[PDB]
Amino acid sequence: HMPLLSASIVSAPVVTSETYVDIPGLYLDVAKAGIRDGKLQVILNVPTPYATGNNFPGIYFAIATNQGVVADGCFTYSSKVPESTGRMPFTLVATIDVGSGVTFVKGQWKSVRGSAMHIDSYASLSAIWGTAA
Amino acid sequence: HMPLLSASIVSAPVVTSETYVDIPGLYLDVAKAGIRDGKLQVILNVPTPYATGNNFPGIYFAIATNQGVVADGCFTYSSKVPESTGRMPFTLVATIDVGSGVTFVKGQWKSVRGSAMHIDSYASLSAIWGTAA
Amino acid sequence: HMPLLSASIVSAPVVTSETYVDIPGLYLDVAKAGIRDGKLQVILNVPTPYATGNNFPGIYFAIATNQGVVADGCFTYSSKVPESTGRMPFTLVATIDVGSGVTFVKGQWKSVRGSAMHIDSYASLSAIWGTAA
Ligand SMILES: C[C@@H]1O[C@H](C#Cc2ccc(C(C)(C)CN)cc2)[C@@H](O)[C@H](O)[C@@H]1O
Ligand SMILES: C[C@@H]1O[C@H](C#Cc2ccc(C(C)(C)CN)cc2)[C@@H](O)[C@H](O)[C@@H]1O
Ligand SMILES: C[C@@H]1O[C@H](C#Cc2ccc(C(C)(C)CN)cc2)[C@@H](O)[C@H](O)[C@@H]1O
Repeated sequence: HMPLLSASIVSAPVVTSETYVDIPGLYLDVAKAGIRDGKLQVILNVPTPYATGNNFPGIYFAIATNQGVVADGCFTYSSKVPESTGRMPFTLVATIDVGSGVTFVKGQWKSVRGSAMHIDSYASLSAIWGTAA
Repeated sequence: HMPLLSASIVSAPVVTSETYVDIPGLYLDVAKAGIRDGKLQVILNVPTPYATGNNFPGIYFAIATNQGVVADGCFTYSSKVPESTGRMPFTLVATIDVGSGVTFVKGQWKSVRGSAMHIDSYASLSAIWGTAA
Repeated sequence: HMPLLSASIVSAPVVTSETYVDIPGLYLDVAKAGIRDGKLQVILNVPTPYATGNNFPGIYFAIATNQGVVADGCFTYSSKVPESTGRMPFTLVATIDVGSGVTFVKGQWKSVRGSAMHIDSYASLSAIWGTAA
């Protein structure tokens, strides 16, 4: 199979969430590609996000499979209410064993301290497929 | 062919530009490597840039081919005139079909709100070649 | 061999250092995997670091082999003493010739202006192995 997988978006809804929720469009269907084992290096690339809020805003991002979150991180501003919420590039890299029950990979996000989360431009979820055989 | 491509620099000129312009040295010649089809996962990695200016400075970065920009994003500061313009790591990831007429990939940049753009250390443009055959 | 290598951590010690020192756990043993030539695309992904200090704090990060640093960069805050030291995602990408004497790859860090360096969540060092043969 093509060993490179990719999904990209030019925007997402403006979301406020206390729990991880799917970023629509950042989804790789691994099972649909016939990939049932080996490893995937997965990159979640959100180069131009921002967060608005009243209390040191930010966004948690995760890579999740059907089995749940495999990796996560966040950016946060260094002011309680920034003068202007600047664009804070974010990248997350994880390697996943597909033989462990993985059928899909997706990007998720969750609010820091009740922030509104913003993706209004290019963002991507990428994967490279490696096998030992 | 080697499926890993890479170009790196330790500096660029200080540029002010209203339009995307080439970051000298961040250029992959795909055609020269004999790669005429398949997909390239391309990473533009500018880990230590800064921007100076008078109006919430920042830099737009793009991945471009001979056919134009395929992906772009930016970082911006959260103050009109930051006390000190800190280093703002930036990464951009895109996957490109080479069979669509691609002969080269390059990194580009453009000013946010008339910023001077600064790369004065390591930066890289990387690609991994994948084929379905 | 599996062409994907990966090491990840959920925390590191709090370190103050004027010199590059190893981030424990971010280490790929290339020689142990039987990889004695070709190229490695290496990604150091520290999505959620922060630095505390008195003088525009930050962290230098490097990719190093047994032969020393191959690439480095940093993030820094734009205030002398930030109100709150926010999370500053950081990614570094380098491609390395393994035939040049490389047996391991590791992530390193060093203080900016006497900062305490913080990793208290997921971080990763990843590599994809490419050969021309
Ligand atoms: C919330 C504010 O958003 C503004 C923007 C933007 C913007 C994002 C993306 C683009 C692409 C070229 C990547 C897509 N067309 C272009 C403009 C910032 O300038 C401010 O600092 C601040 O964060
Ligand atoms: C504009 C100012 O630039 C200063 C720098 C730097 C600097 C960059 C790169 C390096 C490498 C090790 C990566 C290359 N040698 C070392 C020092 C910052 O400390 C300030 O916060 C601020 O942004
Ligand atoms: C120093 C302060 O650290 C705080 C944090 C955090 C935190 C980091 C990681 C997580 C994961 C979900 C990724 C891991 N569980 C969750 C909370 C920030 O909110 C402040 O802005 C500020 O930087």
